[PDB]
Amino acid sequence: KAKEIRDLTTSEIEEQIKSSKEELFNLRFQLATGQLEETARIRTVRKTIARLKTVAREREIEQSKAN
RNA sequence: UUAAGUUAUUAAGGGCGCACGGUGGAUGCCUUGGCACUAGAAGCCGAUGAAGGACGUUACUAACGACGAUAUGCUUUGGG
Repeated sequence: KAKEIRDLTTSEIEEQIKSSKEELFNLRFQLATGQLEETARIRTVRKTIARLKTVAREREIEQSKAN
């Protein structure tokens, strides 16, 4: 997904982080009430959030060198 | 039959020999860990926050290892 992410503009990435965090919140609420049954999604969403943050930090590092 | 005489039999328990069990962890065989050295690098980090820690992180989580709210891991260049 790292190559797909690099196509997004910097404002799309923020919106995507904001949606993945909400999606992860809902899964943790479902797990606690005992009705989830698909526990493999929690790790997937966490890894996507980590990738988005990595690509976002890359651009901010890179532009400061050019500036 | 009566006298006189001699010598037998018991094992409550014990002793010795033998057979068969239990307890215990010596002996033999073994090695995951150690000990003494040789050759070649190197030796000491820190206010750009150290050495050493505390708390946390896995779907289910007590301890040790790994990691730090990007947490039982993220990106990239090579190998396979």
